[PDB]
This record gives sequence, structure tokens and C-alpha cells, in this order.
Amino acid sequence: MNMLALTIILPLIGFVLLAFSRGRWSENVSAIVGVGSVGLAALVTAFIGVDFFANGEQTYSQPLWTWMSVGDFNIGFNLVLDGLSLTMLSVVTGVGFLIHMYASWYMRGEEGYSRFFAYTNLFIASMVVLVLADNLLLMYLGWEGVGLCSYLLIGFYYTDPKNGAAAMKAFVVTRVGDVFLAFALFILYNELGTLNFREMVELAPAHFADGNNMLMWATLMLLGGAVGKSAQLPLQTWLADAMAGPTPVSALIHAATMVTAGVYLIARTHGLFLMTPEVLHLVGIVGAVTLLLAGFAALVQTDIKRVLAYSTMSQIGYMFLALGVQAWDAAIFHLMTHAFFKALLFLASGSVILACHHEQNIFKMGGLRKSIPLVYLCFLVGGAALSALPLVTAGFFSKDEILAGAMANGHINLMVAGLVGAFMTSLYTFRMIFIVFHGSLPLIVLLILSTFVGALIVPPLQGVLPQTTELAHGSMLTLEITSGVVAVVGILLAAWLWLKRTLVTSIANSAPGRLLSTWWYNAWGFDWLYDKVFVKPFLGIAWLLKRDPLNSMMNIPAVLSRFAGKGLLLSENGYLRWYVASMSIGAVVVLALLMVL
Amino acid sequence: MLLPWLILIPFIGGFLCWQTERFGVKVPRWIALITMGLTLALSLQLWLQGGYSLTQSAGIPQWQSEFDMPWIPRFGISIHLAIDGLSLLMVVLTGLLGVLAVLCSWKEIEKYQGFFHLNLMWILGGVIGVFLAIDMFLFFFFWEMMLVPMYFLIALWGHKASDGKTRITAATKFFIYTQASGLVMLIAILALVFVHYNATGVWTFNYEELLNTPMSSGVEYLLMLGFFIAFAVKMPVVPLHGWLPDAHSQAPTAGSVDLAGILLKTAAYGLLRFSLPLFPNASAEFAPIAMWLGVIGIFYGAWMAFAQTDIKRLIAYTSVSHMGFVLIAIYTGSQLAYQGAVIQMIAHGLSAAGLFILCGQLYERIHTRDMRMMGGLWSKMKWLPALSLFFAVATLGMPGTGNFVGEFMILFGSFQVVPVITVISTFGLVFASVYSLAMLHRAYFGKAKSQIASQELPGMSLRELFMILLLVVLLVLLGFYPQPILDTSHSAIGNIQQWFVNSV
Ligand SMILES: CCCCCCCCCCCCCCCCCC(=O)OC[C@H](COP(=O)(O)OCCN)OC(=O)CCCCCCCCCCCCCCCCC
Ligand SMILES: CCCCCCCCCCCCCCCCCC(=O)OC[C@H](COP(=O)(O)OCCN)OC(=O)CCCCCCCCCCCCCCCCC
Ligand SMILES: CCCCCCCCCCCCCCCCCC(=O)OC[C@H](COP(=O)(O)OCCN)OC(=O)CCCCCCCCCCCCCCCCC
Ligand SMILES: CCCCCCCCCCCCCCCCCC(=O)OC[C@H](COP(=O)(O)OCCN)OC(=O)CCCCCCCCCCCCCCCCC
Repeated sequence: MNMLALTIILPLIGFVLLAFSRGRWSENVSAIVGVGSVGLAALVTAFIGVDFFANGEQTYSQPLWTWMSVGDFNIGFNLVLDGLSLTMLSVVTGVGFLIHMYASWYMRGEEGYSRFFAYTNLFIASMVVLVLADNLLLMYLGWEGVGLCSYLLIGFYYTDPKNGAAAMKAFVVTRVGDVFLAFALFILYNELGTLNFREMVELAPAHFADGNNMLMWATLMLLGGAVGKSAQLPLQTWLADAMAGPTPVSALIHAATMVTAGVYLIARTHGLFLMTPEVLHLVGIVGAVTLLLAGFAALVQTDIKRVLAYSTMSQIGYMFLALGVQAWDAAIFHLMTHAFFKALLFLASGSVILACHHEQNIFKMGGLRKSIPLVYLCFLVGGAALSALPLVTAGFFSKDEILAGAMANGHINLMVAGLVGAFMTSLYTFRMIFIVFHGSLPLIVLLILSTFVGALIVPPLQGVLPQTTELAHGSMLTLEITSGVVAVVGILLAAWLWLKRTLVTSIANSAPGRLLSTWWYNAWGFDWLYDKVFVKPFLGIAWLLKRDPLNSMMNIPAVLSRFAGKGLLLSENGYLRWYVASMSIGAVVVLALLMVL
Repeated sequence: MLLPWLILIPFIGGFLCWQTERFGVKVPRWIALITMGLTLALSLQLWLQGGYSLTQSAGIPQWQSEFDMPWIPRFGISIHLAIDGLSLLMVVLTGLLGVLAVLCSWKEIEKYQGFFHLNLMWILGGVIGVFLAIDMFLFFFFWEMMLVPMYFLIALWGHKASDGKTRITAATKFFIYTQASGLVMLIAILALVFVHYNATGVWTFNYEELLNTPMSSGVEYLLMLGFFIAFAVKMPVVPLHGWLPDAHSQAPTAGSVDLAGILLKTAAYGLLRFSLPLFPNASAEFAPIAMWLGVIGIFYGAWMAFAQTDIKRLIAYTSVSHMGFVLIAIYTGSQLAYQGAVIQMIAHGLSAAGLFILCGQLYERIHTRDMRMMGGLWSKMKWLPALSLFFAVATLGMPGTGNFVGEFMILFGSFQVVPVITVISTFGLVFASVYSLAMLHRAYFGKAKSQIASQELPGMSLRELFMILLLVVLLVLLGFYPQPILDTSHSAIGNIQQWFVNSV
């Protein structure tokens, strides 16, 4: 059960071996090394979970060494595992193994096969370190690792400059989030003297009995890091533009590892967030606003992958809303189910991209059910889990617990935002589905897991996360009824507009309608705003400074010396009479100076 | 006892490299490797026998070793060497960088290669002498005698593609900057010695006796300012930096000169060893100015690095930004930030050494430093773009490399002392990520922007590959296990910190 270090080391070994292989090995050997390392991590995770459940679900600690020891600054290299760490580790390892298998089938004949698998293995290793760390600095190591691996994998096809631009954009935005997280770490060490999660939770109420300002600052910066990595407000543009990379990269980023890191960080630091309730309600507000903007953008998108990206942003906003309403179990359960159906949706989208053999627009497609029915079924079940089809799919149950947690705590604005977001999700999901489709062992595995079979899995968060307040059974019944009615109404209504298109073209041609559609197509103008206030002044200051003005201003005395020497050399004209005259002038000056003192 | 031989072995090795030039052209590289390996192994021996991890702070002075021999008794001047944990880390770094410099110029088979080796070991012995001397005149003597070999090889052995006038201009700029600042430091040293002689009545240049010098507030400020002007030219601190990119760009093509002379941070050592214990009150009043100069250095060096089309100038401005971080660290008065500054000095030496070696190799293969003439080099080279990716990843301060340990320990201590400066510096870390990714995209990614970038390039030799991988392994070990380095320099850093905060 002491093989948590094994779950770190095995993807690290895979990354190191495949990186030093440098493409010389065969495709089968590279696939064996990468997928086998990730699958071995998954199997060790399975055995760890079995023994964890065998011992009554007790938190286990595995220290390795002391990372830093400078006086009172003691940072340890220690892993910890509880129910939340087990759930995140199981999700990361299993979904990453399925994505690794599909990528092994999908990347055949591509350049950089072993480089791709080395980068994904380092991605898995970094996220395992992120979820297994017992202190914030080791979690920051994992955080920076997943940021670097996402940069390396988004710009995988490095010859296309758009891919590199998207990767650089994602890395810079995530690094801004990581700087916010670093601020949180500095605050928490300066106040509590430690960065261990359990020790910080234990020492926070005693230290912050008088003033709670620095803890609120630390939790606000923790949320800043979380929205940096989970692609929320106000750092959400990178997920929109990260479609330049390949499809298993998108599946790993959206389902397995990258976007779940902020949700895990908020869930793991839940004691500090509960000590600052205003910041926790701000987490809920951020999630609600982000899912609203993501749904409204997802309806007006033009490509399949952009719709999937904004759907990922919407469900991460749902998880942030669930964390803000203290529905921690609902948030983690929705994390697992969303990992399942979003990985399935990305796999089916990659299959239909390979079938179309081009980056074709969705408006040309139609009547593909008679050619590729299995991909249609996978897309349909992934959308039904996405759009919360009642009593058939796990996403309906996860969103039901999220809405029950929102109702039971006494937040009305977040409740109605979640309801209209479920409506919006149904509209954009079946818009995409009926626009494209009208007019494989991993695929079976996450097709099964995108049904109630995936809802049967209960996350063991009893000892680690606090239980959600119980809604009344009658209120739960009406909430389930109205959630099913909202989802069915959205499905039927979107099927009504997007089955010829007559009413959609009315708003799709009117000037306020064109203005709203183009405003929601440009990520609500956040890309333009960030280009205007951050990127363009950076380029302007760089162009202004490119000639090194401080070097010239320090070179000014050399210019003065050259000018003074050239001026002084004019008195050396070579005339003897002027030399005698200068001697007499100097005699006059010396005599006058001696007389005036 | 073994420190006089620590300074003398590079000098005799370079002298013999010049003397046995007659026996062959490929002879003096082996002698150079032998003497740099001897200095490195002797430093490793004195580290292993030092027992610095079991040393407690017992005030200043406290040396592992010391030695005194009267040289100019008229002024009370003696060859006075000493060593403790911080200076030992600096001399071990000097030996490792000198070995790398010798390995870097291995294939330079020229008629006057023996004189280049003699100049290189004069430089290395001078850096070691600055790191070991505790007589003020003698320390200044080494501080200024590092200059002449460095000037002569920049002016004569420098970047061959540029004209000789450009190399001569860069060498003269570097010499004038550092020698004028050294003369200002000499003025401060002489004034301190005369003030102590007026207070007591004995001639001394000993650092341990000049510590208890009763001075008025304002004279101590001026002495501190002279020391700081020398240590700020060599740090580099803005705006006294431009000699550094012009000297890196006109350094010899191999890259050995960047390793031997520049990438050793004697100015940070001088600020820790001399500016803080001799003038603690003046350093305490000067701290906000130095911290804001460090912030300006961080952001200005980042913006300058992004603006370059030359890779070498980009790496030089990166060094400027990192040393802005170190300058913020030194004036905090914080033990955690001081230890972070030591780690950052070592990690910057290793990472900038790797960057400069890789840039020299890339210039050897593509014959240009212009980043608008290269692109898509990931598909053309076997090892260079990935190792450059590693060293640019370490450059931005990625955890798992020693730069992260140094930068973040600096920022932890600084946030305990100065929070706003720490916040601005972490956004400087964002800027570091921006320029590192810009260099990676402009050099190795995209499409080929010229004809030389469209051709398959030869793979690196095994010696350069192995020394780059040694730097990689040392950086990774520093990032994951910095504890031996912290235990080595805990006592000296603790004594300097206690003397600095128990005097103000
Ligand atoms: C720790 C758990 C996770 C926590 C988060 C950690 C995040 C920080 C990690 C820091 C390490 C650096 C990360 C980025 C390295 C990228 C290297 C790379 O691109 O490797 C791929 C490349 C092969 O690519 P390919 O295109 O096939 O070949 C090129 C020519 N054909 O490969 C090559 O060309 C060859 C290999 C190049 C260098 C590989 C990486 C070296 C550094 C790591 C290992 C160092 C040594 C470790 C052992 C020390 C001694 C015990
Ligand atoms: C998130 C990273 C997880 C860790 C794995 C990879 C880390 C980087 C690998 C290279 C650098 C290793 C540096 C640390 C080595 C161990 C340091 C140490 O102190 O070991 C002693 C410790 C037992 O002594 P203990 O009592 O715990 O110490 C207290 C005071 N002495 O000894 C032990 O407890 C034994 C520890 C064994 C560790 C084995 C690691 C094998 C790693 C294989 C893959 C390497 C990948 C390298 C590149 C990674 C990305 C940059
Ligand atoms: C062709 C080119 C060359 C020619 C043109 C360029 C000019 C060259 C000459 C420049 C230098 C001019 C002289 C500077 C020193 C002035 C000394 C002075 O006025 O001292 C007064 C006072 C002395 O101390 P006092 O208070 O009397 O002590 C007894 C009781 N306490 O002092 C004090 O009390 C302390 C005063 C401290 C501030 C004055 C010194 C400013 C130094 C500025 C440069 C350094 C700035 C910091 C670092 C920047 C970044 C590197
Ligand atoms: C352009 C490059 C070269 C730099 C410029 C040239 C040097 C400028 C130095 C300016 C010095 C101004 C001194 C002002 C007061 C002089 C008269 C006086 O009242 O002196 C007081 C004191 C003598 O009285 P005493 O009883 O001995 O006091 C003991 C306490 N020290 O006096 C003393 O004790 C001795 C005071 C010595 C003060 C330090 C002198 C050197 C300081 C370092 C160099 C200058 C500052 C840095 C560079 C500035 C910018 C270029």
C-alpha cells in the first residue's frame, strides 16, 4: 500500500525512457512502454484502493525525504492518500490509460510517436504528484508539471505556427494562475509556518483567531490558481484556443488531468475555504458565471472541438458551483462522470475527424448515421450524459446531486443559474448532435461508464470531505422532476430548431442577433480584451526597449570624453607663438589665483 | 594550508600550458584538463573533509581554514586566505565551471592555444582568489587582476564573424566598467583602513580587525556605496549591465570564456561577505534602493531578452533578470532568502552554463545567431533542441530544477520581509516563462525561415553531450535534493545574517 511512490515513478520511468529513445524504437515498443507504464500505474492504484477499502478507509502517509530544511522552513517530500486522493488517482490513472490505448491506436504513422507518449507519461506523473502531495509546495511541483506537459502536448505538431501559438498562450495563462497559487503558498507559510494540508487546517483556527484577513487572501489566491488551471473566469481563453493540438491531448486535458486540478485543489483545501465563507461563495459565483458564458459561447460555435471545449468549461463551472454550495461529494462525483463522458465524446470526435479525414465544418455534415452508426451511438450517449438525460445516464445523477446541494444550502441565484445552465447545455449539445448527424474496447468501456453503470460508483469521501446537507425527500422529488423536465424541454426544443432551419436564420441574420452571435463567438470579448490590455502593451514596451536605453545613457560619458578630447586637441595647433601665449596666459591665471587667496 | 595551493594550482597549470606549447598543438588541452580536474578534486576533498553540516554559527570571524603570510608589512598587508561553507561552494562551482570551460574549447587547435589556456587559468585562479582572500587589498588585487586575461581573450580570441573593432570595443567597455568600479572600491578600502588607523593606531588590511571600526553614519554609507558600485558593475545591476551582453556576444565562439569568467558570481559573494558585515547599518538603509534596482533588473532583463534576435544576448539578459532576483534576496536580512540566494547563484551558474554551451554548439552547426534565420530545428538536430528545451524550462524556474528552489526560497524569505517586491518579482517569473518560450518558438519550432535551417545538421559530440548531461543531472539533483548545499552554507549564511541583524 506503500506503492504511491510507484504510481509516481512508473510514468516518470516511461517518460525518461521514451524521451531518451528519441524515436528510434518501433511504434509497438513505444506504445508498450508508454501505455504499459500508465496501465501499471492504474493497476497499482487499483490494488491501493482495494487495500484502502480493506483497512477501513484510513489515511496513509508515505514520506520519502525532506525537500527543504532551512530553520523553521521545513518542506517534506511526503505523499498522502485519503478517499479524495484515491478518487482523483483512480480517475487520472484509469481515464489516462483508456486515452493512452486510444492514442496508441490513433497515432499510427505519425511523427513523434514516442515523444507524444513521453509527454503524456510526464503529464500523468505530474498529475499523480499533484493529487498525492501532502503539502502545497509538492503540489506546486505537480501543478507546474501539468502546465509544462500541456504546453508540450498542445503544440505537438510544432511545424504549424498556430499550434505553437496556442501552446504558448496556454502556458502563459496557466503560469499566471500558478503565480497566484505561489502568492497563496507564500501567505500560508508566512502565517502558519507550514504548508502541510492537515497541519494548515489544524493550525489555522488557533492562529487566525484575531485577524482573518491573510487567510482570506490565501484562499482568494488559491481560487486564482484553481481558475488558472481549470480554465475558468478570468483565465478561460486558453481552453478555447487549445484545439490546435491532437484529439487524445484534448481528451487528457479535458477529462483526465488538466481541468480537474483546480477542482481538486479547492476540494483538498476545503478547511481553509470553509474558514473563509465569502471566498467559497465567490468560488460558486465564478463557477456559475463561467458556465453561463461557456454555454452561451458553445451554442454559437462552429466546430465540434470548440463546442466540446466550451462544454468542458461549462461542467467545470458546475463543479466550481458545487464546491461553492458545499456539495463536495457532488463535485467529485460530477468530476468522475464528466471525465468518463467527455473522454468518450473526444474519442468519438476524433473518430469522426479521421472518417472525414479533414477539419471540415459541421454545417456541411449530415446523414452520417447510415455510414458510421457506432460513432453516432457513442456521440448520442456522451451527449445524453452531457445534457443530463434522466434515469439513463450518470451525468443526470451527478447534476442532480449538484442541484440538490445548491438547493439545500439556501442559494437561489446559483440554483437558477444551474437550472438555466442545464437548459443551455441541452440546447447546445443537441444542436451540435443534430447539426452534424442529420441533414474499440475503450469506446465500449466509456460508453458503458456514460450510463447509470457509471452512476453506481460511489466516491469514498466520507472521512475526508464533509457531507452535504440533506434536502427534503419531497423537495428532492420536485428537483429531480424539474431537472428532467428542463433537460427534456431543452432537447426537444433544440431538436425543433435544428432538425430545414427557418427560425434560427431569423436571429442568425438580424443585426442584434448577429451582434450577440459574434460577441458570444469571440469568448465574450475576453481574447480581444486581453490582447488590448496585456499582449499589445507588452509588445509595445519590448519594441520600445529593444535598443537598450539604459546602456546608451551609461555610454553617454564615453561620448562626452570623446567630444572633450577632440575639443582639447584643437589647442595643439603646433604654433610656437600660441605656445608662448598660453604660457603667459597660464602665468596670468596662476598669479591672479595666488593673489585672490 | 591547502588554500594557497588552491590559488596556485591554476596559475602553475596555465604557466605550464604556455611552457609546453612547444611539445604540440593538442598537448596543452590535456594539461588544462589535468590542472582544472586537480583543482576540482582538491576542492571536493576539502568539502568532504570540511564537516560543514556539523558546524554551528559562532560569530564572525569563523573559518574552516585560514592562512596568513606578511607580504607588504609597511601597510600591514598580508596574503590572508580563509574558507568556510559559502566560499567553499563558490570555489567548487569555480572548479566545475573551469573543467567545463576546458572541455568546451577542446577542438580549438590553434598555434597560440597554449596562451589561451594560460589566460583561462589566470582567470579561474583569480576568481578562486577573490573567493578565498580575506585581506582587503589582496581581495581587491585578485578582483582587478582577473581583468587583463579576460580583456585580451575577448579582444583577440573573440567572436570571429564580427570585425576586430567590435570585439575590441566590447573588451574595452568591459575593462573600463569593471576597472573603474574596482578603483572606487579601492578608494573605499583605503578610507576604511585609514579610519581604523585613526581610531586605534595600527596599520591593518585584515578583514577581521576592520569589522569593529567606529564610523559616523554617512562615512559608512560612502564606503558601502563604493563597495556596492564595484559589486553592482559585476553583479550586474541595471543600468551597469550593458558590458555583459556586449561581452557575451563578442566572447569566443566555443563558449568557454562565458563559463570561465562571467558565469561565476563573485559580486553576490562580495555583497554577502564584505558589504553586509563591514557596513551593516549602511546596508540596512540602502536595502530599499537595492531591492527596487533588483525589481527593475528582473523586468528590464526579461523585456530585453524577449526583444533579442541573437540567442547569446537573450541569455545574457536572462542572467541580468536572475541576478535581479539575487539582489533582492541579499538585502532582505532573511536566513531563508540568503540560502535561496546561494542556491540561486549555483543554479544560475549551472543553467546559464548549459544555455551558453548549447548556444555555442548551435552556432557551430548553423553559422548564425540570428533567430529570424532559424526555425523548425527540432526536426534537424538530434539532441540540441531538447536539451535547450530543458535549460529554458529550468531558466523560467520550473520545479524539479535548482532554479525553482533558489527563486522560490528567495521569494518565501522576501515575502516574510518585503511582500510587495515579492509579488512584483513573481510576475517577473511570468515574464521569464514568456521569454523562454519565445526563444524556444523562434529557434526550434515552426517552419524553416532560411536555407541553413532547412538542412539536417550534424549531431553533437560525445564530450559536449556528456558535459551538458552532467549539468542536467546536477540541476535536477539540486531541484529535488538541495539539502547538502544548504547544510554546507548554513553556518556562514547564519553568521552573516546574525551579524547583519544584531548590529542594526
Ligand atoms: C517529477 C514528477 C513530475 C512532477 C513535475 C516535474 C516537472 C518538471 C520536469 C523537469 C524536466 C524537464 C521537462 C522537459 C524536458 C523535455 C525533453 C524533451 O523534449 O524530450 C523529448 C526528446 C525526444 O523527442 P524526439 O522528437 O523524439 O527526439 C528529438 C530528436 N529526434 O528527448 C530527447 O531528445 C532526449 C532527452 C532530452 C532531455 C530529457 C529530460 C532531461 C531532464 C530530466 C531527467 C534528468 C536526469 C534524471 C536523473 C538524474 C540522476 C539520478
Ligand atoms: C515527484 C518526484 C518523486 C520522486 C522520484 C523522482 C525524483 C527525482 C529523481 C532524481 C533526484 C533524486 C533526489 C532525491 C534522492 C533521495 C534523497 C534522500 O535524502 O534520500 C534519502 C532517503 C532515506 O533517508 P531519510 O531518512 O528519508 O532522509 C532524512 C535525512 N537523511 O532515501 C529514500 O527515502 C529513498 C528514496 C528513493 C527515490 C527513488 C527515485 C527513483 C526515480 C526514478 C525516475 C527518475 C526520474 C528523474 C527525472 C524526474 C523529472 C525531472
Ligand atoms: C567625464 C565623466 C565624469 C565627470 C562627470 C560625472 C561626475 C563624477 C563624480 C560623481 C561623484 C561625485 C561625488 C559623490 C560623493 C559625495 C560625497 C558627499 O557629498 O558626502 C557628504 C556626506 C559625507 O558624510 P557626513 O554626513 O559628512 O559624515 C559625517 C557625519 N555623518 O555624505 C553623506 O552623508 C552620504 C551621502 C550619500 C549620497 C551621495 C553619494 C551619491 C552616489 C551616487 C552614485 C551611486 C548611487 C547608488 C548606486 C546606483 C546603482 C549602481
Ligand atoms: C568618480 C569615481 C570616484 C568616486 C569619487 C571620489 C571619492 C569621493 C569621496 C567623497 C568623500 C566626502 C567626505 C566628506 C567629509 C570630509 C571631511 C570630514 O569631515 O571628514 C570626516 C572624517 C574625519 O574625521 P574623523 O574624526 O577621522 O572621523 C572618523 C569617522 N570616519 O572623515 C573620515 O573619517 C574619512 C571619510 C572617508 C569617506 C569615504 C571616502 C571614499 C568612499 C567611497 C568612494 C566614494 C563614494 C562612491 C562613489 C560615488 C559615485 C562615483
